[PDB]
Amino acid sequence: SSMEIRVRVEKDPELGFSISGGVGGRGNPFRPDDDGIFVTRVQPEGPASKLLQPGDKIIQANGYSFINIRLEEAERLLKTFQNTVELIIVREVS
Amino acid sequence: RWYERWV
Ligand code: NA
Repeated sequence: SSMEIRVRVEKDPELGFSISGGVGGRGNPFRPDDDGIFVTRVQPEGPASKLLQPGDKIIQANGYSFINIRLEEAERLLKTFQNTVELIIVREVS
Repeated sequence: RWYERWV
């Protein structure tokens, strides 16, 4: 059971969260057999606080699909975007 | 192990 969430994070100066995972990558601490990109830590007083949560799977960012993406490409895109970034994430619920 | 990258 899960929900899909569309959120806008205003870089100031970064998005304020970390990512793990990726195709051909080293995995993630949330869904071991999923090669997706996962929000891993969120900076507590940063632009993503109260918007994203650890474990959120990023499936789209500024219109780029993050399904089947390499970690390095996800990171470099997210760092290259300017100002407000629109994310679509998937959040699991117990 | 998995690793993380800040953005
Ligand atoms: Na801010």
